[PDB]
Amino acid sequence: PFVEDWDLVQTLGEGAYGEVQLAVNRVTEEAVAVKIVNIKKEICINKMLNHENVVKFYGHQYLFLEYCSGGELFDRIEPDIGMPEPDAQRFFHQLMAGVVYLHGIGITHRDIKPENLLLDERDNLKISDFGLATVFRYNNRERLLNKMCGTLPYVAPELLKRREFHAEPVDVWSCGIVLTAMLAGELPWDQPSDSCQEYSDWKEKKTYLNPWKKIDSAPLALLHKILVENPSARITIPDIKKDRWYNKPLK
Ligand SMILES: CCOC(=O)c1cnc2[nH]nc(-c3cccc(C#N)c3)c2c1N1CCO[C@H](CN)C1
Repeated sequence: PFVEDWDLVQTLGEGAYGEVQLAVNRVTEEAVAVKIVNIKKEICINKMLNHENVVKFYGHQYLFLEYCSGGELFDRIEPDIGMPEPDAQRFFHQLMAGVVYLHGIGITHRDIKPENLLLDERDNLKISDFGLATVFRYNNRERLLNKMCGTLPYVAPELLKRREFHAEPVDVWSCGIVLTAMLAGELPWDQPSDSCQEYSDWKEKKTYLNPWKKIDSAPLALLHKILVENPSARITIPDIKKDRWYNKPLK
């Protein structure tokens, strides 16, 4: 008996998606994260998702999600430094795996940032929080997006200037920003607009300035392909997996 019973142990973190608590099983001592609260969409989308690099959904207001004891990728990033290139590559590999999966089933997260990339006990990356996620492909038919979603430093430039835009390049772009944050310990701009000096400098290719200065030429080459303003000219994920740094053996 008693297997259905969980003890709430500590609050893990907040949100206007709701407060999150740590549940531990009375009997099995298994640990899950319980969300405390649109909300029907998050639950619907969670039910589609099964992948090593996506936070696991257990059931259900109470949402039952995989507990990631490693915390946030955000906390493995030393300010102004970043992290060791090999760790960044590994994390990036796992992020790509997760995003390839999501896009595979026609779902875009829309808010990819280190705070939403959690780590398990073995430091495997898991994409978290699908409260802003939406379907972009259904019955093999793509639907453009038009609603502003996400976080300014991470959003693609077309999202600020276009009425409609493809969902996938947006996720690729924010992944690029994450890669940057991982290798330099800083975000390049407040937002990708032409009134942002930093973004202007990047478009003019002044990579002798931070954060690009702190980034090796190989990863920077990849970033040169990801952070392209025109979403049509931007590298897709299949080609990211052919990039030289992506395939560079690192220790
Ligand atoms: C070790 C502590 O880390 C956490 O706080 C944490 C652990 N496991 C989690 N699984 N799912 C979440 C999570 C977080 C935020 C939103 C949603 C949704 N929907 C799920 C989670 C953890 N978060 C708890 C709240 O604060 C952090 C936000 N990423 C981490």
